[PDB]
Amino acid sequence: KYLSQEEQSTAALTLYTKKQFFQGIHEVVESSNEDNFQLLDIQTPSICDNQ
Amino acid sequence: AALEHLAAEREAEIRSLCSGDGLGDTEISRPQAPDQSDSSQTLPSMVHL
Amino acid sequence: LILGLRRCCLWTELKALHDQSQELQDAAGHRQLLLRELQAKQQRILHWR
Repeated sequence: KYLSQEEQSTAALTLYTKKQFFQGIHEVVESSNEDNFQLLDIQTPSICDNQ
Repeated sequence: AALEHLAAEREAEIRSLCSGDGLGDTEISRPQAPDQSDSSQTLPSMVHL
Repeated sequence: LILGLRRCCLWTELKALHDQSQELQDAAGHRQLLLRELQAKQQRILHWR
């Protein structure tokens, strides 16, 4: 009666990720790569769909 | 019984943040902090600066 | 008359050159005072990672 409910509670904690984190991580965390954080050398091509 | 109640409390605590889609579904972008309005200055973009 | 005319040109022109050079150096100093926040925020992002 309890543990599966906790699993359902676990089923809550996953769903907030794919709703927002695997949106948000795919916004800033995925774009926090070291290839675009350098400064005064911006002639290097950034990782984007429109070069 | 109380552990079931607190597991439901934790599940509903996650569900409350999952229920953040109650805002207007018009051009859904910029996931912002809860009540992030005053610090959200209109910084000009790549072109506008 | 010619020598004094040239002297009065040169002294005030040198003063104006100092004024403009120091004004643009103050602009560059404000630029670097904005740049220190940039690098500090970069190390903050690295420590966040």
